[PDB]
Formats: sequence, C-alpha cells, structure tokens
Amino acid sequence: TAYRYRTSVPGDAEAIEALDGSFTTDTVFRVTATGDGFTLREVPVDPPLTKVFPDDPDSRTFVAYGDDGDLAGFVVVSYSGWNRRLTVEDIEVAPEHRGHGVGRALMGLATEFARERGAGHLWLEVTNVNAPAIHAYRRMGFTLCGLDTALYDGTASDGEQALYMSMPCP
Amino acid sequence: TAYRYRTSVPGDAEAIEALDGSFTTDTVFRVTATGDGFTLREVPVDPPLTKVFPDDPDSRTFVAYGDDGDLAGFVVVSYSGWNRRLTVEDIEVAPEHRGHGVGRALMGLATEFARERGAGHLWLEVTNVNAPAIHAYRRMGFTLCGLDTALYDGTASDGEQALYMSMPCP
Repeated sequence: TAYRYRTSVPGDAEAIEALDGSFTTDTVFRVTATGDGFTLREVPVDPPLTKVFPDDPDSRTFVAYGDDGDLAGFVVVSYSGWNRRLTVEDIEVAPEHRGHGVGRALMGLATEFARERGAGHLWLEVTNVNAPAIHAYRRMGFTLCGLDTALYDGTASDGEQALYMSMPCP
Repeated sequence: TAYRYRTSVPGDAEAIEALDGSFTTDTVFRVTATGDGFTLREVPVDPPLTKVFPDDPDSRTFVAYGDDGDLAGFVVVSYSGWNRRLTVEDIEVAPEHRGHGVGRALMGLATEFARERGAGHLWLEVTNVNAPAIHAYRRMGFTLCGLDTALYDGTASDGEQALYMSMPCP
C-alpha cells in the first residue's frame, strides 16, 4: 500500500533520528490518582497541545520507506523471554504519512516477530498527552494494561504520565 | 540495631540466592480494571496465600548480616539518569528478621545511594498479593504511582499484577 518494508541497516540511523515524531492534539487523557487507584478521562485542551520530543537476537528495528526514498516510519522492538513480552520500544510515523496504514503495517511486522519468538503478548508505553496514538493503538487491538505516573518526573516530559497498553499475541 | 551492613561481594552470591523471600498473607490487593482506569482493594483470602518465588557504576547491592553470620537481607538497586530514578530491583528480608528494622535500614542505604547519584525519586515494583510488603512500603514513605496488569502474563505469577510505588528522593 505505497510503501516498502525491511529490517533496518546502520545506514538508516540518520533518517530514523531525523524523522518527525511530533504531533498536535485537541485532547489529552487526564490521569487522576484516586488513592485506591487511577482514572483516565479524555479532556479537550485549548490551545491545542504540540508535543516535540528531543530524541542482539531479541532486539529488532523495522523501517517503512515511501516511493520518494524518504523514511515514512519505523518500529523498534525488544523481546523478553521471562514474561514472553515483545516490547514496542518506539514507533513513529512521519506526519504526512499518518493515517496511510504505515503504523498498522509496522505493528503487524512487530506482531510477526513476536510470533517467531513465541511471545504471549505485545506491550507498549505511550504518553497520556498522545490522545491520537492512544486511539490508534486501541484500534490495533491494544487495551490499557497499566501506567506509571512517575516515569517522566525530572525529565522534559514532567507533568505527563506513562500509559501502558498490551495485546495478546496470536 | 543488631545488624552489619555493607556493599555485596561475589562471595555473597550463594547466601543471596538461598535467602527465603517467601511469605504467607491473610489479605491481597485485588486489582480491578474499570475500563477508564484501575482500582485496588485489600481483600481477605482464606486459606492464607503462601507465595514462593523460583529465584557497573549505576547498579549496587547492599547486604545486611546478623550476629550469627547469616544473611538477614539484601537490596539490589539500579540508577537511570534519564528520569533520575533509582529502581529498587529486589529487596528481601529472611522471615525471622522481618519486623526487626532490616528492610528499613536497607531502604535507607538505597536512599543514600540515590542521593549520591542525584536521583529525584526511588521506585519499586511489588506483586499485588504481597499485602505485607505493600503496607511496609507505605510506611517507608512510598505511595502507589502505577501498575502493570500484564507484567506476569505467561509466568509462574500469572494472575498477579505488578504494582508500582515511588518516593521522592530527599
């Protein structure tokens, strides 16, 4: 569907680094600590929030290239045998390529690798302010499996919470 | 307070391995996924649950030895500079030494190391079935900061959830 896919090579390092993982959102998932647990609620934000990030057999990176020779996206995966978890360390699609099936195809490639390793599930972390990726993950078969409100304390993302999502591996 | 404390040496490996990290509990924290979030509720369990486990500058292990020459307890810590987090990887006290101040002293030693590294917080993971460690952590200055319901899927601990607790570092 207009893209080429392969395992990354050292020469992809620059394009991976340069790829624009930034996004603008009209909503965020507000995380509330209730004492007994946590609640998430999608809330509107005005003005829209623009988030800019200042970014071996069990590990793998898959890249997606467009017709133009430009990197459309990548996914970095890591496998842990103790809990048979394939961690999606990072997944990013160039803003122009968003909503063109790149993310879904890369996640499918991540799923195939998980199956090869005999994974029981796929797992990912996503900032609570990334409402579009959260909704996109939900529509790829993932559901909220946890969170860490302290993950970003003392970082450039202080005030955000890490949200955890998982999918059983077919 | 009856114990000796130091940094571990290779020769402590056997005693660390052999130390009994098992526990019996009359209660557990039941984790409920509400869809919008998670709730934790301490519930009684009958019969009592007995849990048996089939167990470099930023990493460190501190040991506590009793008068008898036996290992009373240990704490394994790891530091991550990106979020200035000191992770308490593992902490275990021999059942006879429980409630004698060993855990508190080891956690204090973990806190001093965190300060030396310039940590902003201390962090730990604890199984939801470990109601006594959860209550002990709460009484050491930690509070629930998250959880991962999928951490133990496909393991010997399947059915348990990982609970995350943090403390700001003085």
